[PDB]
Amino acid sequence: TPRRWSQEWEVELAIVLMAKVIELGGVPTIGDCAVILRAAIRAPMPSSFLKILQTTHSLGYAFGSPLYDEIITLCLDLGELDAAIAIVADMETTGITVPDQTLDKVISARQS
Amino acid sequence: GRCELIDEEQAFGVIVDHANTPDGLSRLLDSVRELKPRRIITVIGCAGENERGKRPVMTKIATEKSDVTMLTSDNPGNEDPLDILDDMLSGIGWTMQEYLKHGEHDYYPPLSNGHRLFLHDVRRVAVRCAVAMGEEGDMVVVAGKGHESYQLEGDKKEFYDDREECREALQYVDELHQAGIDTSEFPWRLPESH
Amino acid sequence: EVAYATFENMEYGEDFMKPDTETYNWVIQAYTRADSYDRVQDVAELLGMMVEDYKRVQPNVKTHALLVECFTKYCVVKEAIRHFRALKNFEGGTKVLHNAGNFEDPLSLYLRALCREGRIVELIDALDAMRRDNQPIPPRAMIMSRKYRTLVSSWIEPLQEEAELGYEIDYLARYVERKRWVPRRGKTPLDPDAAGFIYSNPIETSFKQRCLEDWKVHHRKLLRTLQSEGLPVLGDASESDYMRVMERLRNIIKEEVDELICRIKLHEGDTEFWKRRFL
Amino acid sequence: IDRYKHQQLRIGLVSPQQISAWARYQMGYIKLTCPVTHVWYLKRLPSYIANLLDKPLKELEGLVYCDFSFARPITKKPTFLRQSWKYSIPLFFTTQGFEIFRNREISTGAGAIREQLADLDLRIIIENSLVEWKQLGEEGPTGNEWEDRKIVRRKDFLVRRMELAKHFIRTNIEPEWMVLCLLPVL
Amino acid sequence: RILGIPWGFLIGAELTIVQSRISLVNKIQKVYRSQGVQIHNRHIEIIVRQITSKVLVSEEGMSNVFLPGELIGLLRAERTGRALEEAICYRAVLLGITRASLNTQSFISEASFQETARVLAKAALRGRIDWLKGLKENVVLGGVIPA
Amino acid sequence: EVWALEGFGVAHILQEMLTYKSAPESFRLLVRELRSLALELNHFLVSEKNFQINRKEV
Repeated sequence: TPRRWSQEWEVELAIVLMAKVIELGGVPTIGDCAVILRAAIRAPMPSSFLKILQTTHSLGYAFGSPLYDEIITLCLDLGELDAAIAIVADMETTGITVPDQTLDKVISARQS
Repeated sequence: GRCELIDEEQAFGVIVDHANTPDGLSRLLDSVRELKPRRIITVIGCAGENERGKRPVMTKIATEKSDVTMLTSDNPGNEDPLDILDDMLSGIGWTMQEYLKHGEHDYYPPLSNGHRLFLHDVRRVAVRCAVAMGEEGDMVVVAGKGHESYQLEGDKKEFYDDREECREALQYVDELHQAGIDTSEFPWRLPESH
Repeated sequence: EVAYATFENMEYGEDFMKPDTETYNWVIQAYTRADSYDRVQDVAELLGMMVEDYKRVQPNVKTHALLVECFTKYCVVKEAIRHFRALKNFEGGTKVLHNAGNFEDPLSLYLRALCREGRIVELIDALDAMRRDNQPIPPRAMIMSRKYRTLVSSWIEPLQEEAELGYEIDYLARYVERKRWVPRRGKTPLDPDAAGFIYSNPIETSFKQRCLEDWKVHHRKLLRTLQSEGLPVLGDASESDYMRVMERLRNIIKEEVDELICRIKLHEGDTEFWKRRFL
Repeated sequence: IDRYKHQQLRIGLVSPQQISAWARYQMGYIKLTCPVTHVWYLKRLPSYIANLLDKPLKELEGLVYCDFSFARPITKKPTFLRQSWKYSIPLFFTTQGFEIFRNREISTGAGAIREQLADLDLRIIIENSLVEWKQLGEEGPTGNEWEDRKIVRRKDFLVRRMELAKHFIRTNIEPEWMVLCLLPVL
Repeated sequence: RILGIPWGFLIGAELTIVQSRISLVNKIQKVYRSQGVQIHNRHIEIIVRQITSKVLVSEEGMSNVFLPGELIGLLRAERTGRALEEAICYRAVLLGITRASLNTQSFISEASFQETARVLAKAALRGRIDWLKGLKENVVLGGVIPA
Repeated sequence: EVWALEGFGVAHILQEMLTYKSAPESFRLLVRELRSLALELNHFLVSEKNFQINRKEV
């Protein structure tokens, strides 16, 4: 019996395939990373964001700040504050700017 | 000259200009927008074989600054006019195939800003359709030549002028609406088409 | 034809001149690289003859590689995946199928076929097989549309619409790259550079669409079995349950009943069932 | 062991280039003023040109056997335009442009067949025909014999169209040669 | 139904074709025998081998290998049914004499027999290759007869 | 008679009777009339030694 499609399964397979292609010396584009990111955002899944951003940053890309705003606001809507601050720390160690109008959510992620 | 008004009676402005580069057309659309037209229609074209880079850039101008724009041939030389149009369309992520498919789908969609983008290789028809797009208080800019009396298209340069193509046309373009040719969008909605 | 004439000389000759595995390889290569006509039926005939020779001929690496070449140059991917899944077991099989990157590139054509047909659960297996061989991705596999998508994402549900990148696209910079997209008057060449196939690449289908199609096809086969075997394929059920489950199948093609659908078996695989039905 | 005598015959439609190349001793040609359909491919059923274009045979007969019919625009080039305005447009347009675009926008006679057939995307024909055959196969059989046999004839038509287009994309010939522009002379 | 899609078509063709061969050899030779005009079966069996040579791919046999309505030899159908999973399906056909010709690959043997314009039209659209073998298609070309 | 001669396999007599006793010029006529119907009846033979596609004189 074939497994039914799911957005989570599609994203997990996309991440695995992107890892394999990176191993094999391919180069995913900024567009491919943005599409995998958007597919993760279309699922209610937080854990994919860490992998996708770590990968795309290791490829040397950067998304524009509105995508990080979308990510962090969705992560807060999920309540995944530890994932949000991890993504922020990974941006900071990548050297990607996190403007204050996006960092306010991350300082307020230490309300408790 | 510059911003050269069609010296004929018209319900909406039509002006003709030499602007054939981004530097010319940017200041052209600035000047015409300062008049606050109800809508602006832009016709523009690029010579062939020369200054490749500018071709999509002027598109990026027009498609952001002109509520309608109508790309067409001008002096394409040995380059196919459709190649020039595809180079222009690349500036907003359309290919020639997107345009032609939407042609077969009878509906050229609006751009991300809600403006519309059209083309035709035959400059005479493109410019006269553009002036046929006009409504009371609209404006049209047709740019690229100003005073060049010829098309350098293919093996030859052949007699043609934008102004003398438009001047008399502004007095019979209303016969389109009299004959029921609904020009409110570029795939003209002729009620029976028969 | 000039190769098949020698093959027909051998296959109907004395035992000392009967085809071996290499003879089949060379004639399959002759057909799969023919210039001017469709050879799929001939390649399938030759394969069937090779299977008919099972007492004498067994396949090798090059045989499976040539068959994957055939079943991917022509859009026959449901058989290509099977021959590649056999090729996996031979070391350097993907090197052979890469064929040093000439005669187009059968490995790249295969990866593209799996991409556009959304067979990603096979595509990751092809990539792992290449990894085991240390075969790199050919550049020919990373072809993109004018919307920059690769096999890494071109099967994710928005097939040809790019995601938001957080900024406007730098169209004026991407123009610097000629690959104009004007559709020419009809002729043998192709406009999309992905279409190195004989007829054309597979129709662009998402992983969702491919999964949904496979689900439909599986349930349609289950319904065909249910309506051919009859109620005894459930056994301890009512004909009312049989009618209900037929309606459920027909619906999902277009609760206990799902457990009944779990109980109906299929025997598409091992012939040991059919080789007993025949008795 | 076998002496491997190999020889083969190929029959095929001839290009107009070959027609110009004609020039039991000699051959000649006529410069046709208008394209002309090959009667074996328009008329003699099943209509092969109709099987390519997916038009009813009555429509292709209309376009050249009837005294009045009109083609839609030809697919590969921009067009906008689609009483009858027959005179009016040659007033709204100069004839120097009108005669350039009109045949692109609307045409009649076998030239319409020639141009539409040369514009034909023989591959998207395969994709569309497979998609429609799949649709007609997943659609359930009807209880009406006339509708059922119509569906079956449609499936058969799509299969014939796939076969013809597949051969035209896998042979060194072109479908627009089904309409002649030069006629040979004995 | 009984043998399923991998084998039911193949053995159904086999049983149909062998039954047909037996029936045709009987019904044909019974005439000659009852008329007393004796003939050896090996002459009838070549004709009956041609009449029963093909099968047709049905609609459920739609594939990228074979299209529906395509006529393929029984050996081709058996071998591809063993080899491929590509939705192969076929049914035996009793190709009458006047349809075994006009389905004989050497297009000259078709055109010089009957329906000449229709044969030539199809074959020219198909760009068909008559790889010259057999006799009827060789005497037109004034050859040495591949026999 | 063609059927009988080719039944005997006596095919050089058949060739004589059908060609030089009166490609053969009648096959030239056949190809020329089809070529006049705008069909290229094209005759090739393949070199067994060199695979060269020699076009026959037609």
